[PDB]
Amino acid sequence: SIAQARKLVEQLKMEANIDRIKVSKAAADLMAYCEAHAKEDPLLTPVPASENPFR
Amino acid sequence: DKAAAERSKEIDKCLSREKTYVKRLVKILLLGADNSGKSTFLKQMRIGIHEYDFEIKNVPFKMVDVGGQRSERKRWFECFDSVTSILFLVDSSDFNRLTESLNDFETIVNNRVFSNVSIILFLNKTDLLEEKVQIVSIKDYFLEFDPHCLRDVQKFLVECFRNKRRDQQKPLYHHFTTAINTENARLIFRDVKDTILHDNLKQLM
Amino acid sequence: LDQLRQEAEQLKNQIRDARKACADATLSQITNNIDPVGRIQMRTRRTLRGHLAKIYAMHWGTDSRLLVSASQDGKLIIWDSYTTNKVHAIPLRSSWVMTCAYAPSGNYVACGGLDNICSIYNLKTNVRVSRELAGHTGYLSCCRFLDDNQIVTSSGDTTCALWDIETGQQTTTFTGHTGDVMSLSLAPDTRLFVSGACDASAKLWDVREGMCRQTFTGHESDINAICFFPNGNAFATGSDDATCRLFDLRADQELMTYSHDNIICGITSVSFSKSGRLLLAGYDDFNCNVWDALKADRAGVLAGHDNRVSCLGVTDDGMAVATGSWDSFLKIWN
Amino acid sequence: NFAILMQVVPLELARGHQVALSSISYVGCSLSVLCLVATLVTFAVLSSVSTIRNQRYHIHANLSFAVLVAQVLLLISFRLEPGTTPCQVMAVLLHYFFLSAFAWMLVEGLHLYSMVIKVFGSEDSKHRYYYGMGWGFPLLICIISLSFAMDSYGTSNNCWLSLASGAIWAFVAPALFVIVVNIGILIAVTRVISQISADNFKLTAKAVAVLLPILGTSWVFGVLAVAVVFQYMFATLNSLQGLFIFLFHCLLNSEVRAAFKHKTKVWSLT
Repeated sequence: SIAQARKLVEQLKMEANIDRIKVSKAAADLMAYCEAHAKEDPLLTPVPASENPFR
Repeated sequence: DKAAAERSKEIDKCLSREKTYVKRLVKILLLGADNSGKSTFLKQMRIGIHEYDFEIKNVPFKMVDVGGQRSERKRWFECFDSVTSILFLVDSSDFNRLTESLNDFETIVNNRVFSNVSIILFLNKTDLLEEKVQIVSIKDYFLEFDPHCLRDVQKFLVECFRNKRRDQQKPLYHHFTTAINTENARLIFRDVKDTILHDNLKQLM
Repeated sequence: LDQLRQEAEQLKNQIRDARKACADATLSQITNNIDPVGRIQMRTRRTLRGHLAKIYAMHWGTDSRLLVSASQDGKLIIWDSYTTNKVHAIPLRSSWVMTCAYAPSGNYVACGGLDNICSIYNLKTNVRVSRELAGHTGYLSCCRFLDDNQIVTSSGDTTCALWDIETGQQTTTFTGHTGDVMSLSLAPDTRLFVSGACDASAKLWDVREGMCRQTFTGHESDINAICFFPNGNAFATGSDDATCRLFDLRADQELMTYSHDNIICGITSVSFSKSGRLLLAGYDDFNCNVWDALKADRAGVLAGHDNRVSCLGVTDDGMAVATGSWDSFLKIWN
Repeated sequence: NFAILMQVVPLELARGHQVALSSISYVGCSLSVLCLVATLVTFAVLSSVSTIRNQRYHIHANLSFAVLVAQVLLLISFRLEPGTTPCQVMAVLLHYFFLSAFAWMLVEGLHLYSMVIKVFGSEDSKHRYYYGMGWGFPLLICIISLSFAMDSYGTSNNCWLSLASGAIWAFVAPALFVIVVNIGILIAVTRVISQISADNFKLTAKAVAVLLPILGTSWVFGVLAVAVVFQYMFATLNSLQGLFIFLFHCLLNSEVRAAFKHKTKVWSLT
């Protein structure tokens, strides 16, 4: 299984240089997506019965 | 506008039509080994998972057979949690292969998934060991075990498999049968009938 | 070999510190004053029936109206959620199906199970098999239509593979997810997909290639389901440790772990809401707990199933959530 | 008193003791109504689960409702002026509902058979006959009973059919047929459950006891007055039937309790 052993280190090396941005920056990015589409959520804000197909 | 409702009514018939068959269908899981002579056993029923649908005494059955496809993943076992019994075959004469059969029994009967199911233990090759009895002492291998009497030897194998079960929601059965016995299907019918009787009795009382 | 085995360990230690190096603050810290999610008092607005046995798979369609479902009866039922009619009932060559999928175009439905072959049924012509795939070593656990021409699958052989109806052969197989891959999901931008296995970890894969790029881990048990955030930047893995959690690509680490003290049953299916605020998650306690994705609030309960809930889905329109349980029922919640 | 239902020999009873049988019949039949009221609602409210919705619980509910109305319909039949037209108006309904009450006992009896001695196929739906003989057969007899001797209704001491032209047989004879079969089913059932009661013995006593309210084997003592000692046994065995259905199939059954504990979870978590 030398090849397999070669594979794991190789894979580890591939991810050994993973580019990354600030965790808070990525975490803050999730805030913007949630806030932007909050008004258009048919499931978070109760749906107006005039157009809800399940009302 | 109307074919949509029409399709539902036609479809709901077949689903309802199949309900009586499925609700009355009996599913039996078959587990064993190559030495167990499944092919020899299955032909008697006729007169990688394979489906064998048969019927004796105006009742259907289902010999679902996991052909050595036994898996360890838990989600594999709920694919067979609908069965009502497990038919278990071991080669009685294969004395040297009893150690692995003992270990095999633990995994299935003691898994919390296959709980609430009965176990129909079978010991095929009931005439092959006849000669071995009084000739080759099972006590030579199973030191925990007179060694030359069939009845003591015949009943020792059951005590090993029966005691190998952990803590008894459903009863365990045993039947020593040949690979060509005509009473094989009858024995299952008596065992499965008793299995559902206990389930109904719970409900009833 | 001995030197290589020891050398492989020290690479991960730096990579382990890479998450620490890039870490800034806990998502909880990041989100402390965020508006409360509020009590979502969702109720049942539909209750489909007609399944002979317990449900294991259900998947919506891109048309927001039709949904497919598979059960141990050996049948696939296609439902109209709006009107609660049955369109098609699909008999199967086998009778042990463990996953189902719906084509965004709507002309095909994938189904697979303990049989090594997952069938690609043709829906536009009742219904026949367009192609039965070559097969894997084990059982198919989750099937998804990457497009109308490409199919991605997860089997019991730690193997995932992109497929092709045109050639009838797996174009680019994927290997490396030790254990048994049971879950699979696709990104809204159709160029990435991940999977979860019994190795208590999830791996990120790129479709155009055949080698994984990221490996999220930490689960205390096998991952049963997974789904992506509305954007291609987050995950939600539900394992048997009774703890779903959120993941991030650039962070390459977990953000918050969703668990509750009385919750010990485990998770079977998981899906987000369209706005990404809610993490709809089924549970083996015959319940469906909704959570604030942005936060960790365990707010929003959805009960009404007699037996275990195993499959869950949220319409692309985002209007309603669907749950299928072992009770042989499937009721839409909005 | 409730004991008039099975009377076939016009025996006199001590007016001092007449209240004693009537008092037990009053309280016995009154509780059997109210105690059955909880049974009907608790089956409907708990119908949200599979352990309740079944081919059998239709038998228990229908039997419960049939006895529910028949019992409460009997209280107003006592005080109502004997011999009048309203007495003849509503005493047909007692004959039909009790015959329907007994028909559901046989349906319950015929279902005990298919689950215990004919175990295979005990789950196949057979509502087309259970509803049929449950109500249609009592209707068939009553039309013949009314056409043969409509005058038989009332025209006697009390609104219950008089035991003169055999009118009493219209209900007593079918009641005996239901009793005989349920006794026959009970014996075979007891034989097959006692065999599984070997050394591992109060289980076999509980098995028969829970089957008494649903097989109607307690109505044997009614016809035995031919003497007065059995009349007392008939005024407390079946008079309080509704109490027995509650305490053995509605408040003590494991399935109804498990359904209840499930519904307390969903209601609380909502």
